[PDB]
Amino acid sequence: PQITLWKRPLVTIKIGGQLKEALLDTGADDTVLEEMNLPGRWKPKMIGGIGGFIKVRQYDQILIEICGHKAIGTVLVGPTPVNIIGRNLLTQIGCTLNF
Amino acid sequence: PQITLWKRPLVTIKIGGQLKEALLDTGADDTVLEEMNLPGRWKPKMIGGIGGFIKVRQYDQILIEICGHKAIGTVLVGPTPVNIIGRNLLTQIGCTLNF
Ligand SMILES: CCC(CC)CN(C[C@@H](O)[C@H](Cc1ccccc1)NC(=O)O[C@H]1CO[C@H]2OCC[C@H]21)S(=O)(=O)c1ccc([C@H](C)O)cc1
Repeated sequence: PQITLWKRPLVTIKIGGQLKEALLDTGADDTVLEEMNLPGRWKPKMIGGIGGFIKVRQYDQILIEICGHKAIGTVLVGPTPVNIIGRNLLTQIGCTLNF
Repeated sequence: PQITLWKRPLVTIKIGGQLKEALLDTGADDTVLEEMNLPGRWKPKMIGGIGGFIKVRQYDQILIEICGHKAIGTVLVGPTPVNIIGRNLLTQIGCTLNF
């Protein structure tokens, strides 16, 4: 679809078999989700945001569906204030900005 | 133009008579700029993201030009690591997400 920006660009995602709400975030390199259980192995990693750096769990090659578009990529799990879909997955679903 | 998301969506802006590079950030409600000594009234604010909060100064009715498109609105100024164009100004320049 075409998504205007007068409201937050929230979408329903499917991951680990559960539905969630997440923000399409072109200012995020990476996809970061609030604390949750995910199957598979993970490695500890750090990521930085506007306020500093946090510890996250890095899950690689995770299946995630975003508005019915499929992506398979890295999902970071940790104390983000909001579930965000970053460019690593936005590129997989063909997302561009246009003006 | 059409901006793909393989790399950060960085564009040149003009604000307070200065040129800067900034992120077109659909994940930001409002616009946050690197510390700069703008004239006029302001009010202090705290804004939060990954890693916590930073203190900013909120200026209202600021003119920013984004890739030749003029916009005027609220800008927050403080120690952000990157200039961030948020939805308050992205709407004004006709910017949409498309996939
Ligand atoms: C989860 C945060 C979202 C949702 C609440 C909001 N943020 C925008 C988001 O796009 C940031 C933009 C950013 C910040 C620092 C360095 C680079 C890019 N990206 C980001 O944290 O991405 C992480 C993930 O991937 C990694 O790449 C980049 C850094 C890593 S914000 O900046 O905190 C913010 C908060 C309040 C306002 C006003 C008050 O509305 C305006 C902007």
